[PDB]
Amino acid sequence: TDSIKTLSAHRSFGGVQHFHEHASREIGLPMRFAAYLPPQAEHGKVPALLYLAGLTCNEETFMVKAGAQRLAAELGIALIAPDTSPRGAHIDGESTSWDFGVGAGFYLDATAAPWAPNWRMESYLVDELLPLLAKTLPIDGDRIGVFGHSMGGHGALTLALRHPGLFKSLSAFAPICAPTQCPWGHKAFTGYLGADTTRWIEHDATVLMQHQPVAPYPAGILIDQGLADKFLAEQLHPHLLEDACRAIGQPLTLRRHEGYDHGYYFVQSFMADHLAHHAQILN
Repeated sequence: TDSIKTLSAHRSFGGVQHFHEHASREIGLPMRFAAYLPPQAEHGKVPALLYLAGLTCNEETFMVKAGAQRLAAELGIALIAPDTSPRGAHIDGESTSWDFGVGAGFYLDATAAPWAPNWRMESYLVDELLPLLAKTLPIDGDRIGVFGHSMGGHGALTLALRHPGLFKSLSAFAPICAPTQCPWGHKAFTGYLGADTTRWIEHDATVLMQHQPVAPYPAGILIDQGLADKFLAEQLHPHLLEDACRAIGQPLTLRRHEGYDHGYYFVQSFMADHLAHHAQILN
C-alpha cells in the first residue's frame, strides 16, 4: 500500500539491491535499512530473511560483505538488513565507547534516560519495520525468518523467543547467548535498562530458552562459531544456550569451527549453510 524512500538501487544476481530511508515513529528519527529483492519477487511475494548486524555495524555491512545475494536469488528469498541503532540522536556519550550507544542498540527497548526516547530497536523492528515491509515490498509477511551476528545473534534469538510465531526460522553466527553473563551485556543492560534484573532476564536468550513450555523451533536452530574468535570466552558463551535447549528438548546444531574468527570472512564462509537452512523452512 505505501511508498518509502530509495537512497540507491543496484541490479544484483538478476534481483535488485535497495537501500531505504524512512521517518521512524518508534525511534522518532530517520532510519536506514537495506533490502535485497530476488528475481522471483517480480512475479510474486517471496519469503524474507531479516539479518541483524553486530556492534559498529550499519544497514550496509551484511549486503556488502556476507555474499548472501547469490543464494537468495537462487532460492527466491528477500533479505532485510536494518541498522543496529538510531542515528542522529546526538545524545552525550552515545559514541564514547563502540560497545555502547550508536551501533549498539542490543535489539531491545531502553527504559532509562537519555536513551529511552530513541533506543527502541525491538519495537521498531517488530511493530514498525516488519509490518511496513509487507505494505511496501513484495514480501510474504507470514514467511519471515531471522538471523544475525554477535549483538545481532543475541537479537535474532531474543526477538524470535519473545514474539512467538513472528519468525518461522532462526540462525546465528557467533551470538551473544547469555548477555546477563558477559561484560558487553552487563554494560548495555545497565545503561539501557538500569539495575532491576527482571528486565535483564527477559532480554537473555539463555534465560528465555530455559523456560519455554515446548521447543519453540522444532525444525531446529543452527549456530556457527569460530574457535579463533577473540570474544568467545568473554562474550558469547554458547555452552549456556546448548544447556538451555537440552533442558527443554530444543534441537540445536551449534557447530564449532577451528581457525575462524569473529569477522565477515567467517560469516561469508557459512552463509550458504544458513540460507539453505532458512530457505527449506520458509519454502
